[PDB]
Amino acid sequence: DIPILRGKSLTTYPREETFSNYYTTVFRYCHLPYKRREYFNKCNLVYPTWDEDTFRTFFNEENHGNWLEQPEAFAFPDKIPFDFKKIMNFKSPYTSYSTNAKKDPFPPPKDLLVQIFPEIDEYKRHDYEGLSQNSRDFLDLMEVLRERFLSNLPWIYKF
Amino acid sequence: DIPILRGKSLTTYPREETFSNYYTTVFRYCHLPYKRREYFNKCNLVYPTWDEDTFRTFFNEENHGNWLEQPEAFAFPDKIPFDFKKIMNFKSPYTSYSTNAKKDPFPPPKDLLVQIFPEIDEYKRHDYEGLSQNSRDFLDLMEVLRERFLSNLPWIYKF
Repeated sequence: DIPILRGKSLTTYPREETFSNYYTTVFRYCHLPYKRREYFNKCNLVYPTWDEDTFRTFFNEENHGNWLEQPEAFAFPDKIPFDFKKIMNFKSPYTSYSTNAKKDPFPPPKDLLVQIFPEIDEYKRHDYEGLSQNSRDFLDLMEVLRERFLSNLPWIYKF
Repeated sequence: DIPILRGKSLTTYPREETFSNYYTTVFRYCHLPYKRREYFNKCNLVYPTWDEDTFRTFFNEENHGNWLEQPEAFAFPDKIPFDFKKIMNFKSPYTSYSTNAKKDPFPPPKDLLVQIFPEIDEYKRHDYEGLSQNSRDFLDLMEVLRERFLSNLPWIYKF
């Protein structure tokens, strides 16, 4: 039920032409050519699209379990075509073996993390079973978000 | 025939929707609002439209040789509605006979004057008479423009 973003309402999505006003004001602030079709209407520079058929069929490993490898592992990171991941995330798609995660000067401490949103830390010290399955998965999502948040926080303070 | 601003060619005057683009761009750049007709037509507030009768009669002072003072002298300066002059020139219409426009410490020297636009000195020593009345009157007009130009250029230079 929770919208990713809201205005005055708590469940639905904010008003369309108010967003048109938003994008108009902002692209006139940064002095850029706004065109409304090119953000509100559909482009064709889009993500992959599937059936039920191959989606269940090809991503099942046991139908292809004779193989030395299953493509779900490497070139499909979690059912994503790999360039459709990295190009849309503005990356040169040319490793298949992304190991940039250890590039972290000063990984932030969790004692600073557990200050804000500590109820999440309570929920996994609550009956972790007693919550719905999407709930604690979203909670771990939020913890990853808070980690990235504190990670990127010093430049936000810097500027 | 020559427009005060040429367009693509010398003879042609520029195109309108190009100026609509100009207004749209500069006004969303200079952060000023813009409703379109408000800069593409006559306002309600314009200079007065005259007749033939009084415009050839009230200003013809042979009709009014009777008078102690003639109307064009003070308040109709060279056939000019006076507040239409000062308010459209953004000048206070209540002082009304100001004389401080002559003030210029370091007035524009004639040497730097006669250097720029040097054909004026020529066209005076050329056929200053047997050309059009538009010719030598426009020469005097260019003398006015050049006088303003030198008299007000160093602020542009400073800025």
